[PDB]
Amino acid sequence: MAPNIRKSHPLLKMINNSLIDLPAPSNISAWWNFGSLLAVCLMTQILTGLLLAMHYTADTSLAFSSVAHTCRNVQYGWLIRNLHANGASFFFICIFLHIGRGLYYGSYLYKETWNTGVILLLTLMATAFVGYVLPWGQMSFWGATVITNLFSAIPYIGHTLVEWAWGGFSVDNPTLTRFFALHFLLPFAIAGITIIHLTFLHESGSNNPLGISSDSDKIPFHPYYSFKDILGLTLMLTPFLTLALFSPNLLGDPENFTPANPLVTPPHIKPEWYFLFAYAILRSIPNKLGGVLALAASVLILFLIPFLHKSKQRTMTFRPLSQTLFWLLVANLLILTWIGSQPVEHPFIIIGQMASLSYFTILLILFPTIGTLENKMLNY
Amino acid sequence: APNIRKSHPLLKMINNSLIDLPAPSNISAWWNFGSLLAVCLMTQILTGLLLAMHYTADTSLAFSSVAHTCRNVQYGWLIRNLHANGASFFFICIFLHIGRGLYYGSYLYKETWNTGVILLLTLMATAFVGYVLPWGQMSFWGATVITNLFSAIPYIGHTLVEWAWGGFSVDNPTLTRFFALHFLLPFAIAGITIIHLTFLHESGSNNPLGISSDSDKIPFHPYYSFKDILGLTLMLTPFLTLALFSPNLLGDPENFTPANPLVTPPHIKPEWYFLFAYAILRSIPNKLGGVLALAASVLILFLIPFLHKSKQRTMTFRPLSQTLFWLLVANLLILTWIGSQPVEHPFIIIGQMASLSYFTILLILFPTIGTLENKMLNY
Amino acid sequence: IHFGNLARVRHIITYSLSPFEQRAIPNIFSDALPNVWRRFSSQVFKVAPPFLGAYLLYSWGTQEFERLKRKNPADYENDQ
Amino acid sequence: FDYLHATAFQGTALARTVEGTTENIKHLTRADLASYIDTHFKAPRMVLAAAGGISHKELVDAARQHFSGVSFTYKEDAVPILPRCRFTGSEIRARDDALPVAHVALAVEGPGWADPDNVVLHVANAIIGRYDRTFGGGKHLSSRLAALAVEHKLCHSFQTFNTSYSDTGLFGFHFVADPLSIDDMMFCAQGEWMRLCTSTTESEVKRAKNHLRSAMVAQLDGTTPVCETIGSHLLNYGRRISLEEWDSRISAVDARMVRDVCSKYIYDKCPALAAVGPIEQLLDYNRIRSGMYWI
Amino acid sequence: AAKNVVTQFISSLSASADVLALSKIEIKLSDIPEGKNVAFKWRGKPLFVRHRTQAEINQEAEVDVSKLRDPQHDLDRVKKPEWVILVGVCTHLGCVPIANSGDFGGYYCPCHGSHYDASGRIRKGPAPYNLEVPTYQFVGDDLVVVG
Amino acid sequence: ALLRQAYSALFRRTSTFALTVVLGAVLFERAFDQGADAIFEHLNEGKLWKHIKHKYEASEE
Ligand code: HEM
Ligand code: HEM
Ligand code: HEM
Ligand code: HEM
Ligand SMILES: CO/N=C(/C(=O)OC)c1ccccc1COc1cc(C)c(I)cc1C
Ligand SMILES: CO/N=C(/C(=O)OC)c1ccccc1COc1cc(C)c(I)cc1C
Ligand code: FES
Ligand SMILES: [Zn+2]
Ligand SMILES: [Zn+2]
Repeated sequence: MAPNIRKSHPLLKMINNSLIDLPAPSNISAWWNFGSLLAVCLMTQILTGLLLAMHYTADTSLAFSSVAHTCRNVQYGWLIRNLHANGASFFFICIFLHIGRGLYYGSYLYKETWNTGVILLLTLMATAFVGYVLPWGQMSFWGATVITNLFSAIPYIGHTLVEWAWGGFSVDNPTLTRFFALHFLLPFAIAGITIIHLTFLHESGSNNPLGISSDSDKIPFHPYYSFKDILGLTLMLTPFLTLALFSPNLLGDPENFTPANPLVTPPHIKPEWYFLFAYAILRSIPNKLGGVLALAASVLILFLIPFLHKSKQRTMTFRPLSQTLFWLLVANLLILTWIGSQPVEHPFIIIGQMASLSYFTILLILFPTIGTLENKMLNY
Repeated sequence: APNIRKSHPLLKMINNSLIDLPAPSNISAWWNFGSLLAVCLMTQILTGLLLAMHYTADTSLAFSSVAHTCRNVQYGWLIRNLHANGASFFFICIFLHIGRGLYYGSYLYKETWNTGVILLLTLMATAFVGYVLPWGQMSFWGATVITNLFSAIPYIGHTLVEWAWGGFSVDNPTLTRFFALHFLLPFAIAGITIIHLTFLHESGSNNPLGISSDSDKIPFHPYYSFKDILGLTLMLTPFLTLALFSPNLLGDPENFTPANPLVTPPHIKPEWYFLFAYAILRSIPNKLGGVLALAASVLILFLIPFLHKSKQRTMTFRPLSQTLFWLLVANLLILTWIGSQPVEHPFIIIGQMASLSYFTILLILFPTIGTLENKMLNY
Repeated sequence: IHFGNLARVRHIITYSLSPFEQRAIPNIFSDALPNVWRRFSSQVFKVAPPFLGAYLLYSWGTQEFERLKRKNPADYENDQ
Repeated sequence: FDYLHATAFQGTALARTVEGTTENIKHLTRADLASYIDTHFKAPRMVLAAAGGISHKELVDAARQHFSGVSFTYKEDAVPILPRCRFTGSEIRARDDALPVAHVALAVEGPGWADPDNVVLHVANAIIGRYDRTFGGGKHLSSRLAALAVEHKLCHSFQTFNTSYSDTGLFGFHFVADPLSIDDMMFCAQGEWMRLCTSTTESEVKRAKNHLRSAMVAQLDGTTPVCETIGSHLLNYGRRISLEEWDSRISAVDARMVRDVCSKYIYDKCPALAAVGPIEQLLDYNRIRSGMYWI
Repeated sequence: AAKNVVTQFISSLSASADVLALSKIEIKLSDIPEGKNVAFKWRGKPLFVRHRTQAEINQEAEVDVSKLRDPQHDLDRVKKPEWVILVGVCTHLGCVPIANSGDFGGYYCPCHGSHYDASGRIRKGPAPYNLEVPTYQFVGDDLVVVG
Repeated sequence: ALLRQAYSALFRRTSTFALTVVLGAVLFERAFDQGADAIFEHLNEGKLWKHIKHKYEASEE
């Protein structure tokens, strides 16, 4: 059939035509590295994830102590743990850059590849959410309760959905255990979809910073991007290790060093940075149901993005106006994040509602509008 | 593309693999085990989770949780049975599947075969861990007996073992890591099963006659999709029939006694599907040798392909091989039986013989009767 | 096959040299930096603004919060 | 080949067409034309060669009769030594998808007329040989690259060449092929090249030698082809090498010897590449480069 | 880095700080009286260490028994003279022998009858091998470490 | 001419190359740790038990 042995092998033909002979634009930038990073990231979490799971005991009377034992008794246990908890962040960082990139270069015009993306994100989000409960610390516990309790805002069909989800009447063992199972599962489901994600991609190839046919000049993934990719890896892995090796808990709140106690509530209940922006939007709307919706849509909105593209051009590279609107948006998230790490007192609250209000407004009205208006200035 | 299942990078995979898939028109019931095996997995995994959601991996709660799962969780007991029996149903199907491929030289599909073998290895390992989970007497001791074989490997033996246990004996450190392992492996199986089906679709199904099917192939649907579902029901029935009327018919009772490292059960014997192997292990008096025999007892499979001499593929037209094949099958039955028995005469001698014949067949008879067979055709 | 069907391209010549024959990170000063600046320059007035415009709100927001904690001596001018 | 040279040497005399620029042809003058002959066509830098039914004597005389103009100074006696040309591992790709087929030339710096190894290098080229769609041996041919070129329809033609210049040379191969087999082909070619430096057998050489022998003998089939050789041999090598000499120089080569010489000029070396036509599949020097080691 | 990270994760599965703690147990050879026996607890299973007077190197060291069903010679792996240490587990089904009475003055596993002499060997009973013998060393006189 | 000599005996054949990395790495480890450990300790003079050990190891009771 064929000469060499990586095009006629029903296996190497998949380790090749997807990572070595793969046609890649010659001009994609660093914002394209997040792809592989995101992958590598997964490859790692799962691994450290198991390694931990091999020492964990899912039980409201041993969860905390096990995790603790894991750190104090297991060889490099502590190390393995850090890496995992921090791997979580690293994961999100890479995802957010990944996503931003796609938005700033209309990669979302790759509809499928995009929607699979969104799902992947959703799964990742859920995944962490459960993984957080496992150590069963104050925050673990309460974060569970606060969130899961939202579901009870749905009419009729919800007041039940909750007691079903808990396996009881409140977040308790029945929950812990099922969450652990779920946390073991979802990562795999992520890996799965990720495969589908990369497939819909290989159906069109990578979009490039300029937004114009790359066919005129494409390079082989290897060594061009395989090399670039690894450098990209190191340029990140560094701070990831740097923080995780010199400032372990810089990110993680302390109340989670206090064994969960359903009787007493922590002063402030606030998630990990990567959920802050959302938390802030949830808390902006006073009405469990509304806030829930806002939260949902705050992330679900992504699916719409494609249908909200009006520019005759793809990437914002040549569209100054859009660009700043884009950065206004980014900063708009920073704020929401910050607003989320703060209580519910003036000014915060008002600033809160605004930020969220502007968040949607941008992705719903500005972006598509400034896009049209943009088009006419090109005289199209 | 005109329609929408050949131009969709997804439906093009739900189609060209289950609907437009070119299938021989003459494959028999021994081809249904493929899908069954699959469906089987789809189920175990599902029931597997459902249980995992109520299990507690701890040498002080494992037994009591499984019990609770049965006594407290809604349909918990049901869900449990199905899983434990699903295990068997799984193996039966695999064994038929395997035999089939032997009796029709499907193993000439080298890759598809080796992947198969691996899949089995994984399944085997998978169960082994799942067994310890309920942490009953048999759970415990089965662990100990087996894991303890590794210590026969000079040098790395002791080392590899205490590493595997996470301690000096099968204890919590183990239980927990086994659970993790049992949660993982099934997925790894599903994984490989994909690759398995791929190397297959690279050549298409082998047919009972062992001759080009190209002359007459039919669309998997509805022909084999229908056949397949029937096949499913004709099996699912006994599977449910036993698991709904005779739950523990298969399972030994010593596993209804919370594990106790201090006292050893009268007889330590695995589930039927490991029996044949157990029997070969104990036939050889020398932990190391018996280990090897066990290993090769299953590893041997990989050789099968390189041990085909007939100018024909399937045994359909080779009477001699056929009986040798059936002598082999029965030869397994025996080994199984011999395994459910202690180490006293006559058993022991019968044991060593059966094992001795098991290898001898796959190693010398089969390849020889094959050659000799060829010359009788005058080839 | 993903290398060939792409597009119809004509009359283009390209010359390049083996890595070994040329320099690793050539003209760091005469070319590199000047562009590193150029790039930086061009974007600053797009990116920076809103980020900066946030630091403010963060500052005012925060700063003002504290202020609302300190007590107002005017509440206590006739509590004799 | 021209493009090949133009990059292989780039910025050196050798990187120039023998036909010259389009401008030059347009403006050269009675002057310069004179000057060339003037400065270039000079006695020491010439060889009167002849072969047929002629006695050296008679000939030699006629020459003494018309090859007059005796040199005064010493400069007119001095053979001008040429400033050497820098080889550069690189490539030049002239794309035109409207071109029916595509041509590809890959090469490495050569040793120069003098160096003996040029012989070995040839013995090598004899092993990879040449092919066009009309060879009849087809799938049974002996050149591995050939055979494959058929088993898979790799190309249209290909050839191994060992151009030798005074102080340098270009060693490589050139194939023509359809826009979609370029790669496989190249791959296989670079491959064979490698095999040369790694697992060349005594069978391959024995055959290559017997081929080369016939090929040398062949260059001397007639009078014209003999004077050419002589005109050359002297001018380039200094003396004149006889089939008896050559042959022995060839009988001396063995597998071991080849693997060493090819290794010397081929293994892990940056090569020159000339792609012309609908070459969208050749791509990446980097890859092409790596194909210069391990096989 | 690779090598390290891998070592790090691999040693991760080996025994942990705690399980390595209950790993070994030591016994003071300068607090045990003659004849009387005292049992401890090791790796779960009890451990026997008795200090025999002198009626055990002359009475149960001369034992004349032909066909022995287990290679137990008192010069293979048995140091200590008036001292004898052995696994407190009957090699049959795992039961635990005793130390008070007995037929051969030794031990006695009331589970199946297997009589164990005062030397750590099977006598009048089924039990295949002899009471498992552990490893140890000698660098501290009034001290012995098993593990 | 180390670069030359290197490219010849070492980085030439993909075999001696690899073989170098192996051995090379061996040396690297063996001596990178020393340096690192040494550096680390120095920056913590007398704070580690490696230092204050002499105060109870064979000098008390
Ligand atoms: C589950 C994690 C994910 C993984 C591991 C992943 C991985 C990748 C990879 C390997 C690429 C190709 C290289 C590149 O990054 O450009 C890619 C591309 C892409 N991904 Fe993801 N992705 C993930 C999540 C997402 C998410 C959440 C989105 C956003 C909803 C998304 C949108 C895209 C898009 C639009 C591209 C096109 C890239 C381009 O413009 O060329 N991906 N992804
Ligand atoms: C999708 C990738 C993964 C993500 C995003 C993730 C995230 C997390 C998070 C958010 C925590 C809380 C950590 C903390 O205490 O600070 C956690 C803990 C944990 N995860 Fe994961 N995890 C991932 C994969 C896995 C996998 C695949 C397993 C094993 C199947 C696993 C097992 C555990 C265990 C045992 C804990 C609880 C003990 C601990 O907190 O260290 N994780 N995970
Ligand atoms: C992990 C479980 C496995 C699954 C779910 C699976 C599934 C399948 C399926 C769906 C087929 C196609 C239809 C048919 O049964 O003929 C197939 C074919 C095949 N499998 Fe498996 N298989 C598994 C394990 C194995 C094992 C352990 C072997 C033996 C080492 C094996 C050997 C083969 C062979 C040789 C074929 C070719 C069938 C033919 O002759 O047409 N499979 N398998
Ligand atoms: C490869 C498919 C599977 C096989 C062959 C299998 C087999 C078994 C076996 C051999 C047992 C012992 C049953 C008994 O007590 O008689 C078992 C138990 C169990 N399995 Fe699986 N299992 C599979 C998949 C799973 C999966 C995917 C999970 C979840 C990730 C799981 C979770 C459990 C749990 C919770 C137990 C322990 C409690 C119990 O025995 O009911 N199993 N499994
Ligand atoms: C179990 O609680 N886990 C939490 C966490 O941050 O895990 C990483 C947590 C802790 C304190 C408060 C709220 C949470 C979860 O909050 C979430 C969780 C998800 C999924 C989303 I979308 C959006 C928000 C706001
Ligand atoms: C944990 O022990 N599990 C056992 C079992 O039968 O699980 C289903 C079990 C129970 C009692 C005795 C021996 C075993 C394991 O036996 C095995 C297990 C495997 C893998 C193989 I190859 C071969 C044998 C003989
Ligand atoms: S366990 Fe002691 S005699 Fe049986
Ligand atoms: Zn706090
Ligand atoms: Zn029993």
